[PDB]
Amino acid sequence: SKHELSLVEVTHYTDPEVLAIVKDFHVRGNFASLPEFAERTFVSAVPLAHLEKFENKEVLFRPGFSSVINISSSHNFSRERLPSGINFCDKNKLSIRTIEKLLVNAFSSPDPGSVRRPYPSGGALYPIEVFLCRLSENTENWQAGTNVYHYLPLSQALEPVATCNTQSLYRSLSGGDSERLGKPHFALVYCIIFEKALFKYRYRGYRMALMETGSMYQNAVLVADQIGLKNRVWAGYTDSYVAKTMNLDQRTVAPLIVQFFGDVN
Amino acid sequence: SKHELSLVEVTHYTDPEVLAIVKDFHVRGNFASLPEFAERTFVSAVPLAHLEKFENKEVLFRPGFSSVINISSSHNFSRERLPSGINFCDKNKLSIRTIEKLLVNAFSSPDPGSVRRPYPSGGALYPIEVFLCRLSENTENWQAGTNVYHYLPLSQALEPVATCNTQSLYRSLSGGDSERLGKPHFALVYCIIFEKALFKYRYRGYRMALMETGSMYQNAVLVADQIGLKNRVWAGYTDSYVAKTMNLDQRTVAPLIVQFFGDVN
Amino acid sequence: KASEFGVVLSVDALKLSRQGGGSH
Amino acid sequence: MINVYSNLMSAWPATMAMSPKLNRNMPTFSQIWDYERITPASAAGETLKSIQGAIGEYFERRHFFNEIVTGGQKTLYEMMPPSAAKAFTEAFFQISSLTRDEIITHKFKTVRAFNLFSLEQQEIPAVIIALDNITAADDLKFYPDRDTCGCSFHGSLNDAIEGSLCEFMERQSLLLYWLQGKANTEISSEIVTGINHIDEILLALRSEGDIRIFDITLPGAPGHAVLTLYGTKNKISRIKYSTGLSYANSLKKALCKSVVELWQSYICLHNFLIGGYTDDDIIDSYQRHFMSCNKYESFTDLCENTVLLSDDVKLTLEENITSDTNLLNYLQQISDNIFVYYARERVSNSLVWYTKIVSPDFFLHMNNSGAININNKIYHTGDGIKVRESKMVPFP
Amino acid sequence: MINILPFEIISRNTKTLLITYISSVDITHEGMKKVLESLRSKQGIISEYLLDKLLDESLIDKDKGKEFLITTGVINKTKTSPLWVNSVIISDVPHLFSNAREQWKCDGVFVSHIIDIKDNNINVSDSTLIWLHLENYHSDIVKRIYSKFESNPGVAFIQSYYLKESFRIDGVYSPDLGTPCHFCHIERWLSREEKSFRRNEMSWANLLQLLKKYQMTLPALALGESERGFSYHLIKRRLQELTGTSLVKSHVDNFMSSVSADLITCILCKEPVIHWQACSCLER
Amino acid sequence: MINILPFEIISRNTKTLLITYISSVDITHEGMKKVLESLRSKQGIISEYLLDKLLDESLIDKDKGKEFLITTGVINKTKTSPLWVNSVIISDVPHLFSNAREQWKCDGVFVSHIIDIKDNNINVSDSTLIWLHLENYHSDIVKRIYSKFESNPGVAFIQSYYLKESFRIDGVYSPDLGTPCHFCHIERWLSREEKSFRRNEMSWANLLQLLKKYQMTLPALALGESERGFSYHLIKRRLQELTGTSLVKSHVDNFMSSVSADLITCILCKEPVIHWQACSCLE
Amino acid sequence: MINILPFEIISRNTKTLLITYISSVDITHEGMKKVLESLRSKQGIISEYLLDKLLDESLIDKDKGKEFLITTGVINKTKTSPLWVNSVIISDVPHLFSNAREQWKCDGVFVSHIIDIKDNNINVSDSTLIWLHLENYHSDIVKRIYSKFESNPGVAFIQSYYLKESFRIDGVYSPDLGTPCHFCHIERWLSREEKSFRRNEMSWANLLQLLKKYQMTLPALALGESERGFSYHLIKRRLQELTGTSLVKSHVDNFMSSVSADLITCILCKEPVIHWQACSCLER
Ligand SMILES: Cc1cc2nc3c(=O)[nH]c(=O)nc-3n(C[C@H](O)[C@H](O)[C@H](O)COP(=O)(O)O)c2cc1C
Ligand SMILES: Cc1cc2nc3c(=O)[nH]c(=O)nc-3n(C[C@H](O)[C@H](O)[C@H](O)COP(=O)(O)O)c2cc1C
Ligand SMILES: [Cl-]
Ligand SMILES: [Cl-]
Ligand SMILES: [Cl-]
Ligand SMILES: [Zn+2]
Ligand SMILES: [Zn+2]
Ligand SMILES: [Zn+2]
Repeated sequence: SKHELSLVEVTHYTDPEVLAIVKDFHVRGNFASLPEFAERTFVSAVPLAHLEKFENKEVLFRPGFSSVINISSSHNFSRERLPSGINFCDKNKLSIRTIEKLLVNAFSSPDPGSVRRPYPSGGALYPIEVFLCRLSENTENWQAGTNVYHYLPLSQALEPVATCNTQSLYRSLSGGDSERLGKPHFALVYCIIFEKALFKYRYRGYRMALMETGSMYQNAVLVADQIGLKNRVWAGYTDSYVAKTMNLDQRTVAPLIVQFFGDVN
Repeated sequence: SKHELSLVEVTHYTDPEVLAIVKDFHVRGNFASLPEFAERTFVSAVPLAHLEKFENKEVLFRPGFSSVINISSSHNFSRERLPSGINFCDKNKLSIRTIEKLLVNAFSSPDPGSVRRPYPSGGALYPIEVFLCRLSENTENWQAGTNVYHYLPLSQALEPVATCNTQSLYRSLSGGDSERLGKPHFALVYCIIFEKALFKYRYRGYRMALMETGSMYQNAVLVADQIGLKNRVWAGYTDSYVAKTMNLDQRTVAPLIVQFFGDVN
Repeated sequence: KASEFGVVLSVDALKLSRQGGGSH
Repeated sequence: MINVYSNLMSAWPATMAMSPKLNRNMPTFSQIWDYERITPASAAGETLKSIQGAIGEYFERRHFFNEIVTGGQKTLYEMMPPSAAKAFTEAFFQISSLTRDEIITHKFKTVRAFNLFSLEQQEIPAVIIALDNITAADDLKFYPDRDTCGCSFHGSLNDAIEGSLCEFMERQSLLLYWLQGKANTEISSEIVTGINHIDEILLALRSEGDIRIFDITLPGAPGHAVLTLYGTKNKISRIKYSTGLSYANSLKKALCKSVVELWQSYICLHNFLIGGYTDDDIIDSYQRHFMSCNKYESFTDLCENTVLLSDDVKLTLEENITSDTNLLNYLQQISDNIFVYYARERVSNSLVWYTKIVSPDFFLHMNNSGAININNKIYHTGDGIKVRESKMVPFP
Repeated sequence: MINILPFEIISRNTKTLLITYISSVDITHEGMKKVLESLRSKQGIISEYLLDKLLDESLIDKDKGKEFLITTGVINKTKTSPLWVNSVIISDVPHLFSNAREQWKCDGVFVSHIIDIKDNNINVSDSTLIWLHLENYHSDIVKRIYSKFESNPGVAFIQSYYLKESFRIDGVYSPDLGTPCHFCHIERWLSREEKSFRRNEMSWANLLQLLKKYQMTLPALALGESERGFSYHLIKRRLQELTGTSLVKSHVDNFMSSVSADLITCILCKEPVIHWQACSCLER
Repeated sequence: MINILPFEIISRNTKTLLITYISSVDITHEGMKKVLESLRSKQGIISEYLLDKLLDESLIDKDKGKEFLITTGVINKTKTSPLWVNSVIISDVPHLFSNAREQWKCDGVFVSHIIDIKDNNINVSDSTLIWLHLENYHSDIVKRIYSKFESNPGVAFIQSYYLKESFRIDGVYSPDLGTPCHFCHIERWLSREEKSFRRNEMSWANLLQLLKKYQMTLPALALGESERGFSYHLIKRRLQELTGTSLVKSHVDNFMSSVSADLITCILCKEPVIHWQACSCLE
Repeated sequence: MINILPFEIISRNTKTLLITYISSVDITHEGMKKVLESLRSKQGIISEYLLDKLLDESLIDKDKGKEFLITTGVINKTKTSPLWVNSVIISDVPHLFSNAREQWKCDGVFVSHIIDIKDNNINVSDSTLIWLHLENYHSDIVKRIYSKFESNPGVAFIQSYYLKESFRIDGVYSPDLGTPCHFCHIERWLSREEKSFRRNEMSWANLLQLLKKYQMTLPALALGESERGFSYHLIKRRLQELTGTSLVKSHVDNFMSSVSADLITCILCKEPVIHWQACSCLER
């Protein structure tokens, strides 16, 4: 708000060829992931029986060869990342305080006068926007009836986005695999504003924006672990349906990734 | 090595249409960034005089409007991320111990028997590879004459990659802006293996891989700050020249982003 | 395969496996 | 890469792929999988050669294993000139327990051939050429052990014959070396080639274990058959032993191809072993035997029983006065009875060619643990190391 | 729900063979032969009560009989409630579909009505997929259909039409799901057809044209019976993918996307289209 | 003009062996050695005038020389103008094509007759492409048609039939041009199943061989009107591609390609067809 | 280094006007008029010593004179040591370039030699950009040039040739920089030209063709003088971008990329090509 930028200024520099070619590509990775499409679609091009041989492996620069410089584990001073949560359970109330703790620590400076964030960004352009989705009636709320907000990392404030009900957001965000997912308290949705990602650096800016998205959810992972939340980054959703449910304009902004948060019991 | 996966297994599931379309797109974001091209090329589509209005801002869901739910800074328990380093100075010796501390903490479990990493990954496929580039003769070394290694996050070991000299890597990685960069001790180079990113999830896997790259450099940022290193994520490099210098095969693997590390004095 | 109703002559194994949303 | 998939009812095989690799200086590996119609066909080297080699390896193996139809049925003396028929009779008399009378009155299934030197048209026994058990089912009592020695595939007859000649030389050289332990020379194990992908392999092998490079070319023969051997004691290494072999006119060329052959065998077995694949996935008894030879004692046994004709280890790869001589003249002086089986098929406005060079005056196949013509124009029982005579060479 | 898959059951002398997409079986049981013949004459879906009765009549254990029929590829059992409860085909050539409602039941496709575009008072139920197929394209026809039915709860549309030498099937337009409409598609194709080597369709020449009332027809080749028959099969199969008996699963990244067919080469191209910048379908 | 076919000559001392796609011939005339040597390096095309010059120079009677070259498969004499005047469709479902001859005029496709495979006494004119379309496949039906018409001047064949979920269109088989036949594909495919290093006990070859033993056809699986309309159009467009074609204006890969269509996905797969050395079409 | 930019300096009666790409000036100083006329007759680069002398002769302060000449767009001062110290053009039509070495100096382009492809013992220096332009394409010609010069320290290549109705300029092939070669380009275009609606070029039809010796010519339209003149300008401008007086800067993401021109419409398409999977340029 004190830090507001109008997208009218950004579009002044947009190359329309770049923008079209990037969107055309991006949409290739969108999913139609719905419970009703379960038996007539698939996700994995690898059969489930052969997946295990591909998971948690190392590809080598010199395959067949074992000559390596071993490094000691004694230099590791970190805690082990918690396993990603699955069949979340919302039996407990979750306070807005807990959700506020996540947001400010993941995405904002402790100094509210500062404009520097805990993740870097190409050109300091910060093209990725964070939306909060309230998914359980056992999740405490700020504004009654409002279940989508937009987190303003510099102002350190939530902007009201949508008054869609809790079951519609959950259905859109959880795609076809909602029974395995269970019932999370809330989600973060990380969204690219195409023209903000493209205006300065052109195609390379898209790459920078997607990478930035990963820096952001990673901070959320680490913060989540320290405050007692389980989480799971999640790609099993219908992109356009999530967008529509959140009242996003798909010509300007698209959901790159969802991240679920809650308890596991 | 105990966790080795052959790319022959991966290619068994490759859709060649997907692979071609993804590469065709990816290359659109490659740069030709060299000191010798400085006066006949440009990077920023926005004039330097107008950049400041785009930097460190907030785009709003409801532009023109100020109705927000403010969150308190008192919930922030974090340290402020250090400004990204620039004109790095390599006057001091930097130990392999410091570099080992970075690697294991950023990318590996403290438990060397574990196959779980401190960042998540779609399908647990971990398609992004981390290469170490030694850039100063004041940086201590493991194997004399070897300046590119490949970090094996599960084995917790460095695999020798290239015996190119320190000035060739520096020139390739620093592009046209090397005088402003100064002299870092080392770099990490994060690299997508296309077929590993694509084989299971198709186009969406590329998106997942680029996001994963950001989760990884972010862990490196945070670890770097705690162990007294300055760093800067860096996109100003000639992709193909970096690849060639590191002896990477551009048909299989490409550098997504470089990250410089060192001191600032 | 083997049943009281007949003897299986042939199988399209790729299609049978499908009858080259995590992890496994 | 490539990744061409065919319907099971297609003429073409299930899959063709060029494997990705991180390292631009490692050879490219290409592979065709085709269920268990044949075992997977692969080639390694420069990219295009790897792709061409895999395609050709596939055509070759498919032809000899799955596709031969015999041309008729004749006794040996109807089938060819009398001194050729006599040489076959003496080969087959060692192979089975059957009598000379039984051998000469038996009507063998026939395939087309010509004499390597005179180009005279004839037929030879189909039972030596076809690797399935149906084509010459009734002849297998005479010749039960078959293999692909001397087989080749190419887009010209000349190239196919040359491919077959090279392999013939490789295999006849290997067996003679195997039986006697005699090599002509040893190439320095620290040899630098100047060729990026060759030196890359050599450097990785020398750091994982040790190598020995021997010129094992048939004595008096032109060209160079280079045998590369590898072994390690290193506990965590899956491959304890490997080998590669190649014959060319150029010594450098033979050495380079030999190195790449070793890498190809090394990696295929390595990948089988880290895949966790089972013994039931192995359908080829030469592959099964080679797999059981993956131990360090294969390496020491070869090296400690190798006798060099020259003690001076070669630091460089120049040819000599013998390299240059005529290979056909050299072979004809040993035997007139060298035949080229051939077949051909139109592909667009071209012909592709399948060939196998066969001689009953040389080893008819490479398994001396089986039923083999041990006494021939290059070897007789008792010349070599006795245990080797009944034991198959550790080579795939 | 039990779906009867494609198969034949043939006999000559004392020999009977079952052949499906999955397997072939030398059938040696008269009971199962009768059962298989009965399933062969039925169209698409069969009540499990009827299957059980058929099995009982031929004195065959129901679980063993069912297990056989499923594993061999004669039938399968689907559990999922689908998105559109029903399909309708609206067309300027309704005669072309005059046997489609009956025929396509064998492919598990439920089309309740073939509707002539000429009709006033065209009505459609909730959660219905509307397929609009036009030989004689006019954009006003599509606009009229959207105007009537966009607000129907759970509705979706597919549009099919001809452009140059191609048959075009748009991706699924679902307001609920936020997917691109017909106009988002036809603009993608009309710009790609301009011989100006640019993805970006926008110039002052295009801006001045957007001042006029948006309306248009499309150039295309004359259709013969073979082109129509080819089109008829593509429509059936596409509807089958979406709402009928699934024979081959589509990946989630292409399932709702457009399908274009060149009528000369018979080559298909499946492609997801973006929302056209100047379209307001996502504003509605 | 003259198409020069692929061949090889191998020479050793004064001995020369000629191998074509159908022959192996000892060449002991120096003249014919020089005729063959020259044609080898001529890249496929040669005019009547040049061949006659080459023959006259090598002291070889022009007629006996050309007859040898044609018979042994060194050359063929294909037309500049279209190879096939007209087409005929022979089918077990001729009623499917009851309007095809009229309809397809406007696509430039000329089909003179639709013929029931059940007819006794099928005649076909010279220089006519024979399209054999079968809903119920048996290899003797192809065998019969081939035996009846192989010797018709200028004849060619193409076959279409159903293999499980696929509709397959074979390449064009032309005795005059020496292109592969139906069996070059299917018998070779069966051979590969029969002679598999490890036989798949559930091979589709078991079905096809058991249908032979039991004297049954392989039925197309549950074809409806839409599958037939789809097939009808593929047939129309393939015929269109084969109309107007010669070796002058067209290219041998137009004949030596098969088209397979998955009837579910509607996806076409165009694949090369090659000769099988073992096939009886080569005798 | 001082580069003289495009401008005119015109006079009639007592009026003199300077017109550049940047500005126009009513010139009221006889000294600067003379200076401007002198710069106008020179070709491309001028030694700062000569500029200073020219200014002194017309009694003009050197800093004020230089400041004027730079800000108005008459000259500029460049500081960068460029990548290729020199260019050569190798061609089957060397006559077409017979005045190019002299003319193109005014655009700041240094071409040391025009070389006929027919010549034996073609030699090239270190850090030289080799432009290979062929009207009569054969892949053996390109292979020969690579075989001779790939190992030259600091070398790079551009290839230009005709395909159908297009003039093609490959991206810059630089072994040092790891960029795609000619064969990576021509395979991209030959596959795009196949009317099989697929990006993926690979099928068994292509695999069997790769068994034969890689060699080929390309179909294209007959060239007239206008096509050649158009091609000549595109070559000049491309060389100018890379090694000459930069007038318009290229973005770093397209600078080394291919440029294709349709000779009918005169539309240009700049496109980065990937390494072709079956090419071994990056293995060398
Ligand atoms: C993907 C990415 C690429 C970047 N590339 C560059 C670069 O090429 N040059 C540079 O000076 N800084 C680069 N940065 C650093 C940003 O300019 C920096 O994060 C931003 O200006 C904010 O400053 P801070 O990191 O010091 O807070 C990059 C950051 C990211 C996330
Ligand atoms: C970009 C991204 C997308 C993901 N999408 C999903 C998903 O759709 N469903 C799911 O169950 N897990 C998803 N995951 C979680 C991974 O499956 C998980 O990180 C991996 O299996 C390792 O398990 P861990 O996180 O518990 O160590 C995703 C992770 C990432 C980084
Ligand atoms: Cl050689
Ligand atoms: Cl109405
Ligand atoms: Cl030369
Ligand atoms: Zn729209
Ligand atoms: Zn045949
Ligand atoms: Zn290349």
